[PDB]
Amino acid sequence: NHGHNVCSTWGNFHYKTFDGDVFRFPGLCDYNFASDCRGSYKEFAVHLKRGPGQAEAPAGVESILLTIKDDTIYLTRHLAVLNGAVVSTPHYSPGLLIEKSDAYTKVYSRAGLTLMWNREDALMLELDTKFRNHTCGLCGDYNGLQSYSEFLSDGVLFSPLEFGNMQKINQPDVVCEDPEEEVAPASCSEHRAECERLLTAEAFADCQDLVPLEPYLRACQQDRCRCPGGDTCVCSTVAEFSRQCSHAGGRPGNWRTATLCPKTCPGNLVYLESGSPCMDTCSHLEVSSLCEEHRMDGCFCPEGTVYDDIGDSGCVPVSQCHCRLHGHLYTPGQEITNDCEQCVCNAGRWVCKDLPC
Ligand SMILES: *[C@@H]1O[C@H](CO)[C@@H](O)[C@H](O)[C@H]1NC(C)=O
Ligand SMILES: [Cu+2]
Repeated sequence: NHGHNVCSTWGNFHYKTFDGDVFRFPGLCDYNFASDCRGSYKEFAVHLKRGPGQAEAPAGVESILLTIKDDTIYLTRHLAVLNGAVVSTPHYSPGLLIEKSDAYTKVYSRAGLTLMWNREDALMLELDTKFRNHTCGLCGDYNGLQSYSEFLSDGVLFSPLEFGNMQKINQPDVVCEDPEEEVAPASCSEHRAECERLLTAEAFADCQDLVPLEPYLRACQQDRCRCPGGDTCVCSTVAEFSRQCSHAGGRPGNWRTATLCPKTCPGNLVYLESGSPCMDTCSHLEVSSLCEEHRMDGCFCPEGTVYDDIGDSGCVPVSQCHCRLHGHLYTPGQEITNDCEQCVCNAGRWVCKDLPC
């Protein structure tokens, strides 16, 4: 019942600004995704390295670089690096939480910023309202007005290709070329039946009045003709419609089937288009007020088990949780000594009785 202000990218190079513009930009270089370029003190910058990837399939993301106040976060498909130091997840530090699920790597900042990446095509940034009118990059100016509704002095308009190219971050001594102006961009108009059939299904009943349907249709027509092999692209776009509903306070239903884009989780994890934002985990770090936010898609543990974010052994009973200290894993039962307390790993927590010093 309470939404967020999100900019996102997914699938075959689709982008969505804070203000709701959806465009395609197929650049393969490093870009300014979103920045506090108007702050008197710059509070954040998010850079998106696309890298090379496979055509006629959703586009890859090589890495993400986050700067927030005095902290630097570098994310890849396998790495999480904090101020140059490789870190284990979950990682908690002052007003910054990095955590890794099977569905998403997520970054949470007390500076007014949350970031979620599925470690493939789909990336998404929620910002606090205090950053209205403050932002640069592919995500727009966050000012409450759309491309179609606007133009600048001297009749300056930016096509999606040159707006994207303007955000390129050049690396000394590395060559990376913009994409070439696309020859005859055919506006695939003959698949609208199937696409609208999909974004109107009973599963998006709640979403029809929360998320504007027209931008996602045209992106869905684009998918059906630029990605003619299979359904990989057009299901990124239906997933994104689902995601936009959830981030706007709504509850999409389960729209996937055995033939209509199956999605399964490892082990005994359950895929839900909309589950709790807060599950118990072996680390027990998910206790902040983020538990009061809207529901989201992902992989969830069956009742009676907790997600083992410490020893990566799936959904376990809490009594079988690993503990962690100074980079080392511990089994339930093992005991450790610091000073005047000896601590035992119990149910994923370090329970400590005091001793004489
Ligand atoms: C942001 O900018 C728009 C257009 O310039 C303006 O209408 C709006 O009041 C601004 N928001 C603020 C100052 O919070
Ligand atoms: Cu949200």
